[PDB]
Amino acid sequence: SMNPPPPETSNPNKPKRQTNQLQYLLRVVLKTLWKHQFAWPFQQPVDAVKLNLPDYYKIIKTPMDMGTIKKRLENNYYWNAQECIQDFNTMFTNCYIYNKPGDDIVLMAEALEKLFLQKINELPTEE
Ligand SMILES: CCN1C(=O)c2cccc3c(S(=O)(=O)N4CCCC4)ccc1c23
Repeated sequence: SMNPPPPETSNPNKPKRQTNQLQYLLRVVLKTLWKHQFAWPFQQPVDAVKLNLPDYYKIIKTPMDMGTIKKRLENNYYWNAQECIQDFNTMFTNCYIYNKPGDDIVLMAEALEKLFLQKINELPTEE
């Protein structure tokens, strides 16, 4: 039983920008989701060894999680808000792929995804 290396949070050869929207994605969007009662399963990479989900990384090949997202934001990893929104989308999609409608974890993800969409419906203007 082996977890893979977690996604990178720094990369010196990737272009980065400090954007008004990206600051909002950390200050408001991430930080708010993080405090939700259903946030905890998503706050770190899936440890398939601890959770005894040995088939997880047999199935999920582009893992993502809010802890990785938060580190990427704090580390100025992204060029634009769409890159970071894509990571959120990968996180939710992975959960929907591995699990089935009605599972507790899927109900948690559905609730978080709706809050996430509410929060990104309106982003600060790329002044
Ligand atoms: C979001 C990533 N991710 C999955 O795809 C997934 C599948 C089955 C269980 C779990 C757990 S758990 O065991 O702590 N759990 C919390 C609620 C249900 C059970 C935490 C995080 C998980 C899973």
